[PDB]
Amino acid sequence: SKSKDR
Amino acid sequence: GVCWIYYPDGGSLVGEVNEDGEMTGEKIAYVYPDERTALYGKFIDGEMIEGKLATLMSTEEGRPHFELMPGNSVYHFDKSTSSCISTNALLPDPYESERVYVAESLISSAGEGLFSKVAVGPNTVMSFYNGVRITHQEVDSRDWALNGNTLSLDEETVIDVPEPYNHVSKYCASLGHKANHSFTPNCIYDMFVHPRFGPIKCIRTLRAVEADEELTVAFGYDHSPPEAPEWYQVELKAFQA
Ligand SMILES: Nc1ncnc2c1ncn2[C@@H]1O[C@H](CSCC[C@H](N)C(=O)O)[C@@H](O)[C@H]1O
Repeated sequence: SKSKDR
Repeated sequence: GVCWIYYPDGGSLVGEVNEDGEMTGEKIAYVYPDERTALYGKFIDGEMIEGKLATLMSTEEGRPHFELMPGNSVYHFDKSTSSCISTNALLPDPYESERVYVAESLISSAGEGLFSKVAVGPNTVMSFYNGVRITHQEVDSRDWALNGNTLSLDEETVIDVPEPYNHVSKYCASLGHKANHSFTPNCIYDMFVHPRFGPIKCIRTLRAVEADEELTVAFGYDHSPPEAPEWYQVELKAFQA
C-alpha cells in the first residue's frame, strides 16, 4: 500500500 | 519471411526470424509505439544486444526500411535490479526525449513536473517509469518520506526512484517519476515492455494533449484501508468536496 497504482 | 511481433502496448519486434522462429540476428529492430522510432541491430531471442537509433522510413512488402541516426547512439537490454537503476543513468530514452520535458510544476508546492513537448492524440505513450525493483515488504515497512516515487508494478515488485536519482542531474534515462498527481488527470500508468528497461510501466495519455501541457496521473493510493502522504490527503478532501 505505500506505493502508487496498486 | 519478415515477422512483426507486437506487445500489448504497441511496441514491436521486427525482422527475419531464425531457423527456430526466434528474433535472433544482426538486422532485428524494436519499434516504439509511434511506429517510427526504432532500435536496430543485434538481438538474441528478442533480447536487445546492440540496438542503434534509427527511423523507420517505409515498409516494402512488410519489410521495414530504416535510416540510422548519426552519433554512435547504441542501447542494450539493461533491466534494473534491487540496487542498480541503470548502467547508463544519464543516457536518455530517445523516444521519451522527443515527447516530454521536466520543468516547474503548475501545481502549487509540487516542485518539478512533466510536460508535453508537442501536441499528441489520445492513447499516446509519453514517458517511461523505470526504477530499482524492491519488495512491497520493504516499501510498506518504511516512512512515507522514503516513498515519494514508489510505483507498484505487480504483486511481487515495486519500482522506485530513490535519492539521489530523483534529480535529473543524477538520473534521466527515464522521466515518468516526474509526473505529478491529479484527481482529474490527463494520463494513466500502463504496463509497458521496454527493450532497454524490461517490464515496466509507462505514462499514456487519456485524451489529446497540447504542447507544453502538464502531464498528470492519478496516483491511486488506497482511500479506505487513507494510506497516503499528507499533501495527497489534503488534496483528496478538496476533490471529494
Ligand atoms: N498534486 C500534488 N500536490 C502536491 N505535491 C505533489 C503533487 N503531485 C506530486 N507532488 C510532489 O511530488 C512528489 C512525488 S514525485 C513527482 C515529481 C516531483 N514533483 C519532483 O520534483 O521530483 C511528492 O512527494 C510530492 O512532494
